[PDB]
Amino acid sequence: ESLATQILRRKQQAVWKVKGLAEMCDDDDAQYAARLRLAQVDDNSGVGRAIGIDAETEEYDVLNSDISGVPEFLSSKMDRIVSLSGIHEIIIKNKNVGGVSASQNTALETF
Amino acid sequence: IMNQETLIAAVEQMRKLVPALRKVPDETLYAWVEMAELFVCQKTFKDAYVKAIALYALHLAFLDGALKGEDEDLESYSRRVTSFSLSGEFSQTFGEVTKNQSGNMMLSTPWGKMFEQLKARRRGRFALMTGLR
Amino acid sequence: IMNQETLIAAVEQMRKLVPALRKVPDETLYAWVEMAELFVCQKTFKDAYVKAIALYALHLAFLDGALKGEDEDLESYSRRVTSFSLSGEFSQTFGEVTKNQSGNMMLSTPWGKMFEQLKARRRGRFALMTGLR
Amino acid sequence: IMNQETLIAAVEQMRKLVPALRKVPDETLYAWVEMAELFVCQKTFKDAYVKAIALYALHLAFLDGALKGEDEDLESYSRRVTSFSLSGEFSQTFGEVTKNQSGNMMLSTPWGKMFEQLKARRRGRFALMTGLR
Amino acid sequence: IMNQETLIAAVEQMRKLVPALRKVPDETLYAWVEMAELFVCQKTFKDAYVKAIALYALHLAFLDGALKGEDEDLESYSRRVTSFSLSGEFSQTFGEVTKNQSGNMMLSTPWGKMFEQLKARRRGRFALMTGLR
Amino acid sequence: IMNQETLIAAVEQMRKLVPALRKVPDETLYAWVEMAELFVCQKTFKDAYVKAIALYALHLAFLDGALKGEDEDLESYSRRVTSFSLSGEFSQTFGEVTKNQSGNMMLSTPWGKMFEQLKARRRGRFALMTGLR
Amino acid sequence: IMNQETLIAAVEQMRKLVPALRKVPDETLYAWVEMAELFVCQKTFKDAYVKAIALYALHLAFLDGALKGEDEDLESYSRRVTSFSLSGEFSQTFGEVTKNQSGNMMLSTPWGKMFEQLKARRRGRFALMTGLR
Repeated sequence: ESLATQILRRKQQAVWKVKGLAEMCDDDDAQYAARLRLAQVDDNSGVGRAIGIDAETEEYDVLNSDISGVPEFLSSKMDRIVSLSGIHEIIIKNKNVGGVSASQNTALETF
Repeated sequence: IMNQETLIAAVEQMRKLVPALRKVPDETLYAWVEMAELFVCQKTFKDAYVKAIALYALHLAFLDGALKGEDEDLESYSRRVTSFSLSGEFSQTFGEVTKNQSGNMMLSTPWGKMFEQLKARRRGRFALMTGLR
Repeated sequence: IMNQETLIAAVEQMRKLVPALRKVPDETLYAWVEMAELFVCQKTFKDAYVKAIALYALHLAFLDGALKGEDEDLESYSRRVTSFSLSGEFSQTFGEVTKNQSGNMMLSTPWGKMFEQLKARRRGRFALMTGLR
Repeated sequence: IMNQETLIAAVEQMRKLVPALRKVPDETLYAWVEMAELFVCQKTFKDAYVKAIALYALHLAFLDGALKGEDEDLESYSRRVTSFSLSGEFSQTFGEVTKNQSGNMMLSTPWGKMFEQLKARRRGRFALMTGLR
Repeated sequence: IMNQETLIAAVEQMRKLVPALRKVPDETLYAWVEMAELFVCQKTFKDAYVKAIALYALHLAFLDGALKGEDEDLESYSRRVTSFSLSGEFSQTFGEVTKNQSGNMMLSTPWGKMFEQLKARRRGRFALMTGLR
Repeated sequence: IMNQETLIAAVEQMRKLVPALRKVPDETLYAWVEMAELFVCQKTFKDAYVKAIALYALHLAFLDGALKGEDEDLESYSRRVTSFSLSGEFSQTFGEVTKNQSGNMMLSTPWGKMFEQLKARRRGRFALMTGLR
Repeated sequence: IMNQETLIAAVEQMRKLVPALRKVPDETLYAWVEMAELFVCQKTFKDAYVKAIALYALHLAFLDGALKGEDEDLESYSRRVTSFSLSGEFSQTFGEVTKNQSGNMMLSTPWGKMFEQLKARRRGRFALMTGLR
């Protein structure tokens, strides 16, 4: 579950490339101002909003990754827990299948 | 008008950094410094304003031989002399110092490269903007 | 142009930058500056207008050689001389000063580059527009 | 700069590396080192600060030729001489020492390369940052 | 300060490996060894520290002619002499030994290549890192 | 090195391959072979160890010119001479013997190529490994 | 040790194939044959062992001028002589026979190419391997 949350959090990353960014002194007012400006521009971006960058020293690119197949993976993990526990899934997952009217009566009578 | 003492300090710093400028009349150097004042930004590097304004003025003066002598003839501002030679006395051949590869006009003289390094260190070469709403 | 003292200031600034123009006839400089005024915007600079006019006139007068004076024939405007020698007394060789593979027509002389930098600092090199209504 | 003995140590180290500077006037070296101090970080090295200052000053004084001394004209700062001969007595030919197609401006002299290596060993050539809050 | 006997051994090894260094005063060699000490790592190859520190000092000394004579004139640190000739006595032409293809500054002299081979064998040229949590 | 007769055998093999080393002082060859022993593996060959040591020492002593003897100045280690003539008596021209665009540093001399072939035949030029536990 | 009669036959075959080797002392040829024995495989082409071992020794001897005269001066193992000329007596210019295009070190001399052809015909230039389980 924690890995799935991290995977969702890391769905998209934006990288800001600046020529000669290594010359800036560490933990000085210039670096603080630069990162404050970066954050401030980051807050005001969006679908209906655009940003402007230099064409000779700056580059802005976005690397994105998809998420798919994790709900079934977690379902398989829960099914393994159910199988090892020894109790039916209706009592432990507290779920209704919804695809059949009165078949889970057999499930509850098995329990 | 920019402060007189700051202009004096900038010209004197230019003189000490390049000793060959000691023979140039002061009015031309004042004009070059005043022209270079239009590009240098003040609040970016307020502590070291004089050093960088002198550096930028020096870069402007030696861009492509913009600064010539008082009695230098015309038509030499568009054409350069590659070589010359007298009959049996002497000969000489010239050439360009370095060759640019980016077309920035700033990485063309050492002083401009120093100025870019100073600007990158003090503030940075970046520009991020957003609309006003 | 709108009045006279701006013309005087522009010509004086051009002569101050390049002392070699102190010998050029005044009327030719007047014609050159009043023809180069057509390309510069007064509302854009509005503080260093005379400097912009002087820079643009200097750049426009030095593209490939245009201010050649009198008694220079007509073939000098179509071809350039690269070498000349006189018997076995002396010899001389010339060449181009700047390469402009970019083809902007403004990065051909130092004055053009300075004008571009000043315009970028003042207003900018962009043109972003949208249709009306 | 903060005090004097560091300046003395830096100048002594520069003279120790290159004995040819034992003849250069002291004030010029002082100016060069105190202007090259603007680019180096004291907190980064904090143990070999004087060595870093000396290396950076030596690299900055030797990019394309800047420490030329007095009586060297102004054309020497825009063009380089590649050949010179005197009648039929002797001749000589010069050339560039290093090619810098990379365009870093620090891999142009051996001192710059040594300074880059020292910085990489001490702190590193990277700059990884993230926005505040 | 690094151990005195180790410095003596390193200088003496440098002398035996390159016999032409026997005519150089000891203070300059000591300064070069002390400067090269800042880059060589100790615990990597503790068994053969002296050999590799001598190799790295030799690479630093012969990088691009950094080490010149005591009375060598200035302006030769930025410009090299391709050729020279007297009238009817002798002539000579020089050239570069090899040409780099990677821009590492380390595969530029044979001593640097030896040092890289030794470093690759003893420890390796790799660097794998992870965060601290 | 572990004992003496292997050193004697290695030096004798080097002199047998190249008879020109019969005149070189013995101590220099000793130093070269005991410094080139650091790169070769005894467990790999274990039958032709002396041959491998001799080949590697010969290759290491001939990369760009290192075994130059005494009385050869310091400029010979940074630049090479390509031509030399004496008045109108005689002339001579030199050049590089091998091109090494690959950049392996071992395919620069025939001895290096032979050593690479011997290593490939004995053990191989591969390094396939996996992490422990 | 490899069989004495086989070594005699190999040396004699080398002599007949290249008649110019008849003036070389036998000990050097024996050393070269013994060195070349380390690369040639025995069971591959047992019928024609002598011919191919002689071919490989010849390829080793003439790789890049590895085999010089007994009294050949040093410093010629790293530098080649392109041309020479006396004043008014004679002149000569040399050059390389062929130019490689694969960097195999084996398609560099005719003897090596013969050896590769023989190896390809007799056994092949292939190598297919699988693990041992």
